[PDB]
Amino acid sequence: LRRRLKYFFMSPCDKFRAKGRKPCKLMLQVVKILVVTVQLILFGLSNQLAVTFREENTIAFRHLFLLGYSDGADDTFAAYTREQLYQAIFHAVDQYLALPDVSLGRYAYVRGGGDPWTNGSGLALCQRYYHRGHVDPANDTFDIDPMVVTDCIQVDPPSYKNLTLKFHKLVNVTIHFRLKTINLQSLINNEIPDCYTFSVLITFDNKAHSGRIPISLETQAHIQECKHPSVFQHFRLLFDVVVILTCSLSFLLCARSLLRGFLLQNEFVGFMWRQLWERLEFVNGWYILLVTSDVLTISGTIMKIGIEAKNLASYDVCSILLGTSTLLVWVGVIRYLTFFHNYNILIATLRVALPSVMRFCCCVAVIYLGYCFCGWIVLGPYHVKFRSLSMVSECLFSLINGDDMFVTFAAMQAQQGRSSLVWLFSQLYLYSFISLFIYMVLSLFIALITGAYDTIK
Amino acid sequence: LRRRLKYFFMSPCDKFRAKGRKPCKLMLQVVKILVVTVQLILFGLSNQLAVTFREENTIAFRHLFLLGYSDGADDTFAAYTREQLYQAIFHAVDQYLALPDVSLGRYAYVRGGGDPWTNGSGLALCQRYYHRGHVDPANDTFDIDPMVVTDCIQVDPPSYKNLTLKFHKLVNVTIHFRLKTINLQSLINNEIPDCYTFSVLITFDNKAHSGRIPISLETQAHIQECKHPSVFQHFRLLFDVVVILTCSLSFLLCARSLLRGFLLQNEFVGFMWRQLWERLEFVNGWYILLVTSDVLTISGTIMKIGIEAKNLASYDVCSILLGTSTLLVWVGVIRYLTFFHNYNILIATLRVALPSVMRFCCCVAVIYLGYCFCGWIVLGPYHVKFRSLSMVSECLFSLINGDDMFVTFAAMQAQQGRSSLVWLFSQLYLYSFISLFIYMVLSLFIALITGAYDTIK
Amino acid sequence: LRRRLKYFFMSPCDKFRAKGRKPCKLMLQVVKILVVTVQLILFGLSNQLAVTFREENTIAFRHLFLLGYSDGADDTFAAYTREQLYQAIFHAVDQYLALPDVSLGRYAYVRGGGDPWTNGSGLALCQRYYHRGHVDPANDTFDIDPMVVTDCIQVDPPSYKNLTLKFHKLVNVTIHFRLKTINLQSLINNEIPDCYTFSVLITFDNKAHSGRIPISLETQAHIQECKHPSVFQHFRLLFDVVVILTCSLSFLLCARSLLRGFLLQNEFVGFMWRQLWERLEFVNGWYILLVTSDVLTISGTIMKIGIEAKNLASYDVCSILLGTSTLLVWVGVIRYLTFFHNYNILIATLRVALPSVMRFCCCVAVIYLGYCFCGWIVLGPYHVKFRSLSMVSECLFSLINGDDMFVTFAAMQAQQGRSSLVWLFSQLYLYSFISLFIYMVLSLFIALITGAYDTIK
Amino acid sequence: LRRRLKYFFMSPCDKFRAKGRKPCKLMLQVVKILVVTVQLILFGLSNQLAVTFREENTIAFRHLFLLGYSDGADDTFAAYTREQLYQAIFHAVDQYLALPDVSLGRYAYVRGGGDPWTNGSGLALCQRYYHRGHVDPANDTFDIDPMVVTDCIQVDPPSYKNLTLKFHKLVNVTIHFRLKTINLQSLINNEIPDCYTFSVLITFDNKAHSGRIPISLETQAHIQECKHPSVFQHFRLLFDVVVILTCSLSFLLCARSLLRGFLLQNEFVGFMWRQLWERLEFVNGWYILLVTSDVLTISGTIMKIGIEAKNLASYDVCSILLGTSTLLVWVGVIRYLTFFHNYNILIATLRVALPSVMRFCCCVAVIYLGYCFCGWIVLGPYHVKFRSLSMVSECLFSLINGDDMFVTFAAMQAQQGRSSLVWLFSQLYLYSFISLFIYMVLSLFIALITGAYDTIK
Ligand SMILES: CCCCCCCC(=O)OC[C@H](COP(=O)(O)O[C@@H]1[C@H](O)[C@H](OP(=O)(O)O)[C@@H](O)[C@H](OP(=O)(O)O)[C@H]1O)OC(=O)CCCCCCC
Ligand SMILES: CN(C)S(=O)(=O)c1ccc(S(=O)(=O)N2C[C@](C)(C3CCN(c4ccc(Cl)cc4F)CC3)c3ccccc32)cc1
Ligand SMILES: CN(C)S(=O)(=O)c1ccc(S(=O)(=O)N2C[C@](C)(C3CCN(c4ccc(Cl)cc4F)CC3)c3ccccc32)cc1
Ligand SMILES: CN(C)S(=O)(=O)c1ccc(S(=O)(=O)N2C[C@](C)(C3CCN(c4ccc(Cl)cc4F)CC3)c3ccccc32)cc1
Ligand SMILES: CCCCCCCCCCCCCCCC
Ligand SMILES: CCCCCCCC
Ligand SMILES: CCCCCCCC
Ligand SMILES: CCCCCCCC
Ligand SMILES: CCCCCCCC
Ligand SMILES: CCCCC
Repeated sequence: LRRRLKYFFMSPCDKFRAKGRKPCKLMLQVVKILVVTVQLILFGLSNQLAVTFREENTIAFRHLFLLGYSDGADDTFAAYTREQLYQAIFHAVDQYLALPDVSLGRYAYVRGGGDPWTNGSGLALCQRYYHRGHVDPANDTFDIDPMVVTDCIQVDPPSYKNLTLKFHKLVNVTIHFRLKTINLQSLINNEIPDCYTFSVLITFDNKAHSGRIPISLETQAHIQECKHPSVFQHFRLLFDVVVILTCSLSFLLCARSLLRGFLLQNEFVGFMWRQLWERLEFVNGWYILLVTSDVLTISGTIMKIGIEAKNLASYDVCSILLGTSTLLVWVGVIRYLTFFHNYNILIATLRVALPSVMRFCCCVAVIYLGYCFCGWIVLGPYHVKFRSLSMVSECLFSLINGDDMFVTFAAMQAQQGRSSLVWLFSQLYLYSFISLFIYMVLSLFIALITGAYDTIK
Repeated sequence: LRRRLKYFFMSPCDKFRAKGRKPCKLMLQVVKILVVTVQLILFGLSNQLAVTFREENTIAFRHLFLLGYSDGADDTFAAYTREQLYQAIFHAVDQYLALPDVSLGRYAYVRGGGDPWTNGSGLALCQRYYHRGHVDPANDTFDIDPMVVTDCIQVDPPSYKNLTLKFHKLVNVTIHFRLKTINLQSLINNEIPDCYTFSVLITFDNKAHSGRIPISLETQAHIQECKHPSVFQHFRLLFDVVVILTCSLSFLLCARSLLRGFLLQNEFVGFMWRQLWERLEFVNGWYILLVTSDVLTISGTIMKIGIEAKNLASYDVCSILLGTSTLLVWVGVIRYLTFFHNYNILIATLRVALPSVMRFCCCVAVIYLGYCFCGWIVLGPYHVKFRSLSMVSECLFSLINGDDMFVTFAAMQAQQGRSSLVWLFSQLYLYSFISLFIYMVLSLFIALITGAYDTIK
Repeated sequence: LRRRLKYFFMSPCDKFRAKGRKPCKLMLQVVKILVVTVQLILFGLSNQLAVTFREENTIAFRHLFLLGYSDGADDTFAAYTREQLYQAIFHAVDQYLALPDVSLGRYAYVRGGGDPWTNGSGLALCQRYYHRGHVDPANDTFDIDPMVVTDCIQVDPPSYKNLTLKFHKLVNVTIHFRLKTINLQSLINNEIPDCYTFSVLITFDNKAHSGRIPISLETQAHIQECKHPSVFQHFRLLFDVVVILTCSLSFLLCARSLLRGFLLQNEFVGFMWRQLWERLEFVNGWYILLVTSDVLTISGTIMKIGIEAKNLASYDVCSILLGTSTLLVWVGVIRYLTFFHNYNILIATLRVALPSVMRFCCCVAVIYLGYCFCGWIVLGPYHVKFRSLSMVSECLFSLINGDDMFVTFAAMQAQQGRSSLVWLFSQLYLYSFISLFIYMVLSLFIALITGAYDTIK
Repeated sequence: LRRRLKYFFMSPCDKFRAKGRKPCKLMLQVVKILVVTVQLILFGLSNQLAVTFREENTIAFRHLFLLGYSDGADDTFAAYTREQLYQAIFHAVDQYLALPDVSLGRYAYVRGGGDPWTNGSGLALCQRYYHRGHVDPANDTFDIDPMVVTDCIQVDPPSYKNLTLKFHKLVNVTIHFRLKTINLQSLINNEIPDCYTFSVLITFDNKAHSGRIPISLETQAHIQECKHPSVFQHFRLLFDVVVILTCSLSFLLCARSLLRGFLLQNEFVGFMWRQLWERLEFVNGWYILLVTSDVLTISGTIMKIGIEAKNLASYDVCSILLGTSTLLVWVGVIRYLTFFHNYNILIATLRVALPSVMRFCCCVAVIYLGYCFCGWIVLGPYHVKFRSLSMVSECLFSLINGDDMFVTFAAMQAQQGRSSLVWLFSQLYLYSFISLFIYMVLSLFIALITGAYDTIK
């Protein structure tokens, strides 16, 4: 029994010496690294083609439909006079009607199909305003029924010029239309082009009632298989099957090893009773990682095959699955470096250090969250880097690492004249956070890890 | 007596075991964290609405009244010819007169009400120049009486075109006017809109007499309750009361604990005399922090209620109070981690290290201040990052942390041709500061903290 | 024998004391540092002249031939309407035909000389499109033969206006032409000007078929000697010969030393057998470095002479050879600091630490590569810093060093609305990578080096 | 003798206890810190006024005389066609002639006064070209006499339109003129305005002969006292005298202390002989620093008085003297913290560590310089951050500190297509430099300092 456990815990070379066992699993891991990385790279081509088609079409739409638009102006693009707003709206509608004659792309119109379009209508131009909107700042008076009324004008693809905006109670103006196009660039990857429908929404937003109306354009892309396409004189499937077989064999071997470990546990524990933390010692966490990676790889490969067959179109989910599986496959080879101490410094140190690090983070996290909430709410209206909670966390994390510090300070220098109290608070907030976290918290965080290393050294 | 002191210093779990005491204060702290964070987030909505209204109106005013203005040009926007300046002034006045017909916002005019406006006047266009201003660079001569004379033209809302600027002795030109508007976006937060008055000042500044006249626009916003408003078919107050009650109960419990500690002190010291630094051992600093946080939270909640009732308008002060109270409430929960050593590394290390750190900072601060003053005065005229003392401190602090270094060096590369001696001095200054502070000062600063940790380790 | 080995391992001062040997090699190294650095600086003048000529001519071509081009617009310069594309093409051809009258440079035309130009033709205007290109997005249909057909129009330097683009199946449009000019600025370096031929390619790229056609201009420069030039009344060669002689003498002395060491080895090993890692102890690695540097310097000097004689034009290869040789020559002087322990801390520490560092990197590299591949494929379509594998490695390496962190986070904030799953994955990816590598991997990497120093301390 | 030496080395408090000595020098140092800092701040006002006048006038000149100039375009502003160049030249001359009618500043013309102006001429328009310039790229031929001929046209302030540029052999075109103005803003500081003469040089540079001619404007400012000015109804001098007296008293006390120390040395050494590194122990380096600071302060104060009296105009030298003296005065107070060990950690550590640090830097410097030269010459033509040696040193120093790393990598990504070999070399260069210096050199540099601290700890 003692000899059996010893052999169970021996290294692949020692196991080969003791029983001549061929290290099949190691060769499988090397082959898996190769094939999974290749498959990820090959999938990247189709992924990139889809993403590029979407983004480039959207940029072209911005240049076609937004009057006076230039690259890099998305965040500030806005209208400031009634004349500017009317011109922008009419320019968008006119360009929609002129598209077949001016555009470099080839687009088809879409009519009807439910709200906001009536049957036969390609473009919907809608204004939304308050039901009752009497506003009299001269008398410091107003009478509002804030229920929103929508008024929509329908334009058929080849009377909207009579649009009259109710500026004083206007909530917003929207233009909705759909365009069909074909992603021909797929031919360069030896793939059949897909049929895209772009749903285009142009928003003139007046919700702030501030005299400035921002203008934006957004698109939603829907992918379909085209109807009986034809490519003249048009292997991924075999490689996908090879990946699936390699991952399945690895999964079966890992499951066999895990079952063997479970049986050896049961045996040893039963013997020890007749003569939980110690039970989780026959469990090889590396093999749990390997089976997880195999499951992820197989799921991603199935999804990739489905997308290639045009049954699915979820490029992002497939890419995440395959990328995570590739990372885990690369990481999993470290198991075979754990037997040699000279190569196991990182994992040994991590195993020793993680408990104390988690206990330390328990106390650090409340301070971090307090700072996050305070910054988000107090400074967010004034500081571009504090607009949302996740943005605040990114800014604070970068500050801890010494990044983007002066610009963070400088963003507040504009408020020194306007809001002096806010500026002073921001000084105290930033200086105290940086000092406490860089010089005290991070110091001890690193000291715990280096002390663990000194222990395992 | 010894048993009583021991119990006084026992942990909540130990106190429960010894007397069955229910840990009411801990549950109160958890509830306070939840409710105070929620209240801060809820206040953030109104705060953001107010700040956004102000900023967006100001941006719209810049686009409406400044001829040829574009976003991002505020720091360099200026006139360079007499024709440009006249056109800018007349454009601003004409736009003020045309506002009801062109603006996307709804504004009302304000007349009279003291200087600089006469009764019935909406806009004041004033030029300020020297009383006597004979300037003759051809003969290297001048005769100046630098007393400032103001000449103001009054424009009523719907002869200023005859303005004649005295360019050679002109000090500046200002345009003052006020506009009234209503912040309707508040309806989205189920709040009654407020009435805003924007005081708008446009400055054409010639104080440098350098041939370049910068142009700027600034606004001051004053908030009022509107006169008998009406919102059709229009709980925060209950939640505020809940926060106040929770904080009041916590305050009373903390005051009771502090009184008990004071009595136990008095007893022990009296006994020790019959048989200051040691006296400050029954004082629970965590409870001082808790009572401070409770006072801040109650004050901020009262201010928030007042603002909601429209008796107050100090959003910034309220936001600072509530944000600081939220941070302190989050921090104060660390008290309950202090009993367990494995979770108390940060606080134990800080308690051991702070005295030596303060002694070290005593010596470091004089060097830091010397560098601050030298940089501010010598380099400030030439370097964008050294314009003011606070900006100099921000730049030096960021340099110590390794941030924004190359751009700091590169800002001076332009002067290498013009002012070579200044460039050389800047090289010496920056290199010496960075070397001394990053490699010597900060090293020992961190070494003190890690040595304290080694002590408490 | 023992005395002979001792002397072999003695320092230059000790060898001088023992035998009066004059330290010729040390003086040679000092002289080499001086002369090699001077030669590199002198070569830099010609290198800079060539590079500047190429880049400035290319910038001028962009301003001359690209309609509406401005500096800094290269990455976004594009056409969006048929009218814009036609205007850009015709503007380029018209400017080519007008060049002798408008350009500030002096250019000569090149005719014929093979494809894509026919004999006598200076400019080739070619459009490439699919052989059969029926595209019908209205019916979700298409019939494509993706074989590319090229149609070229030839323009002689002083009917292209009849160009009809097949927009629906257009692959791209290219304009090719060559221009000859003379790099006169070489006169300032007392050199004979060379004759440059610039091959200019303007691309209007429609491979994405996205409605946006990017426009780019590229140049290839070919340098020739001009035919019987004449500079009125027009030493580098002697200095090059001096460098060659110094390096040759150093090489011969180092080869002599290496032979002596090899003989001493052979002797000692033969004696030890009658009475491999120990064999690599008579090998002076510093002298291997010195001979490598001498070979590189001689090769670079020969190349430099050839370029000066106008037999060669490979400035980049010569610059790399001479720069690397200069770096190695500067480094090689450290050999003489190795005898004194107080000056040998760096090399002693490196010698002790390198093996453990390499073993540690063995395990770190698989994790790094996994992250590289995952980021490149999953995030590359969405993140400007993840476009290519080398770019991904640069971004991750910079993140490990705490650089450019917040902007890396912020590039993904745009996708939070569009692609929420990708944004969440990017959050997990970046946070996990930064935490693991900055706080755990780099910590132990530094700890190995400092422990080696503690050993040799 | 032993008692006398002991007293000589006692602290100020101990000396007061032993002899009742009043610590006059300490109070003098505090007073000096106050007064010197105040004087520096007060001088900053005049310094800022002068610098601002110069810079603002130059910006106005750029906007007035450069056709189509915009802020931020200085580095790329250039002409590309003959028509553009002619228009720019004629616009500059026309604006010079129209200045009295259009400019917002008040300027007087300057005539004659030597080259390049003839008597009575205000503006010189000069073109420089080769004496003989036959250039024939069609035949790959040229005949050049590179002697430069200058042809100058003189314009009197209120035939230059007949200018004919020799484009094929043109070296450059320059416009020279001088303008007089008065710095009136000095009145705000209660100072008499000075008379400025701006010498303005506009350069159209064709030295590259590349088809792109950069255009630049530069100014030289000369300050004079105006002739019998007059300011109606117009103390720094007393404060300057106070600073001088304080510094003189401090200097005398320090000289007395140094003489006493020298006498005590002489005595002790003579006694030790009858019964050099040890000799430099009675020398108080703090007092050498104090006397140096006093000399600098007195020199700067005298210069400041001279500038106020308008005998001098060297603002930069005065500012450097006063700023350095302020920094040294702040630093010198640390002497009184050296007696208490708890406050002397920094100085004790520095004294222990400096010798080993210097020995380490001896070896590091050759590697650093090798990298500097290699980068400057190989990468400088391709990389904006490697243009000059000082720029290269700034970039490498910033990289060592982890700053601006990704942008340094990204600047080379453009050359990956064009110059692949240079891109590969840049990869090797940057990666090797960063790894070696951040992880190995800086590690040991910090380790030496922390080990010294451990010694004095
Ligand atoms: C009785 C259980 C059910 C039947 C099991 C039958 C055998 C089976 O399944 O695998 C055997 C090996 C396993 O290969 P592999 O898993 O690498 O081999 C095992 C591991 O080396 C394990 O150590 P760790 O890796 O550290 O856990 C060790 O303890 C086992 O010793 P032991 O055998 O004495 O218990 C080995 O058998 O793999 C093949 O021989 C490939 C077969 C396919 C080749 C062609 C593919 C196209
Ligand atoms: C090591 N130094 C930096 S430190 O200064 O010592 C230190 C130590 C610990 C803590 S922490 O415990 O507060 N915490 C905070 C944080 C930065 C989080 C990690 C989760 N993120 C997250 C993002 C998106 C989503 Cl959707 C959900 C999330 F949860 C948000 C950031 C982090 C990273 C790694 C280890 C601990 C911690 C702070 C500072
Ligand atoms: C730890 N390293 C950085 S260090 O290099 O070791 C080191 C150590 C100590 C000192 S310091 O004692 O001079 N001092 C300087 C400073 C950066 C101040 C803090 C107050 N700020 C402030 C801002 C606005 C207002 Cl209205 C008022 C103010 F007062 C201005 C900056 C700081 C922060 C934390 C601890 C000490 C110090 C320098 C470097
Ligand atoms: C020390 N820290 C940063 S660390 O976090 O501890 C750590 C330690 C080791 C590794 S690593 O072993 O993966 N590796 C990764 C890398 C950053 C490479 C070096 C080669 N480059 C390369 C570039 C172009 C070409 Cl054409 C070919 C190439 F090969 C790409 C980057 C590196 C540099 C130095 C030592 C080791 C390593 C990672 C992190
Ligand atoms: C040994 C550790 C891993 C080092 C490899 C990291 C990636 C290196 C960059 C990729 C090579 C250049 C390919 C061209 C990219 C366009
Ligand atoms: C991923 C590691 C799981 C096992 C813990 C470490 C022991 C080899
Ligand atoms: C905020 C902490 C106050 C008490 C000092 C630390 C002892 C638990
Ligand atoms: C470049 C160093 C080669 C020799 C190894 C170090 C021993 C002096
Ligand atoms: C500037 C310090 C000079 C004296 C050396 C340190 C001993 C107090
Ligand atoms: C094994 C599950 C596959 C889902 C795509």
